[PDB]
Amino acid sequence: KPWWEDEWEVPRETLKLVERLGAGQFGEVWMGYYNGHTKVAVKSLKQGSMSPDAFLAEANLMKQLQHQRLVRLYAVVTQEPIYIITEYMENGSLVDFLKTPSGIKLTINKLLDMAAQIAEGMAFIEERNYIHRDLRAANILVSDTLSCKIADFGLARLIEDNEYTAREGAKFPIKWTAPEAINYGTFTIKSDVWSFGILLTEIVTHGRIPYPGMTNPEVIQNLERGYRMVRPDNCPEELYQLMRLCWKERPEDRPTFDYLRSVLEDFFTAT
Ligand SMILES: CC(C)(C)n1[nH+]c(-c2ccc(Cl)cc2)c2c(N)ncnc21
Repeated sequence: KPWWEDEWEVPRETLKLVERLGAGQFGEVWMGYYNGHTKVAVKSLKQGSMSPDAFLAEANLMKQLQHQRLVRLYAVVTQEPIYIITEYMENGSLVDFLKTPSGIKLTINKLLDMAAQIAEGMAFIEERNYIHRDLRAANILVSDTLSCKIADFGLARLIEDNEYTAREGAKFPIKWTAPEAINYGTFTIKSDVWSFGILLTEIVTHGRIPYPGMTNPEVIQNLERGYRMVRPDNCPEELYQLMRLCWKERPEDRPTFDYLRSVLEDFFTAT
């Protein structure tokens, strides 16, 4: 709907930007307050760095994916500089949070709980016919109560028919991306499941880079031989066998996110 009839447009005066949390080529991310009392995250577009329409597509996607386990869109300011205002996650990125003194002291029980929260969020995404395509610990946000939410929906896509095929020059992080997506540009919810397998290694190693000691060409070569990532240090064998299900050669053999959530909750309720 036009911005004047939109439930999301908001006068820029309602916002006060307080602390820059991040900055890059396409903009910045700040902690701020909406109408004085409500803490929010504000992502601002660096004018000219990219299309305003491309930037706002992320917000438009978040409008269609609302759930307690996904970072919530709050508002948008569609005049330059363009802003996307969302739910503020106090403990920031999971990949960074796991490295802090609080994250380091987490028991395997709580790491499993978090893994299950993520699978829960991905099961909602899966049910809505969407895919994420950038599922990795960097893209999981942590709340002040240590609950986890899926974030960074920029590459998310509604799957009309079974699969989304990227553009021929599109590049993806090799270590987190399913082989079919790397070799063919082909993404399905099963590609996200592969990524989730990789995300579980990030969780159990407190944020270490997947495939320790290997370059991308080595990872590709090992995968093509039928090998998968070596068991991470201190990883419980039950969890490692769950990651192996996520890495099944055929996409169709990989489990659903609902199956994963359910097994992960059992693992948690036992430890
Ligand atoms: C990068 C980091 C960890 C500083 N970060 N990034 C976002 C975020 C905000 C708006 C959009 Cl549209 C997408 C992500 C964010 C947030 N909500 N809460 C806490 N930290 C956040």
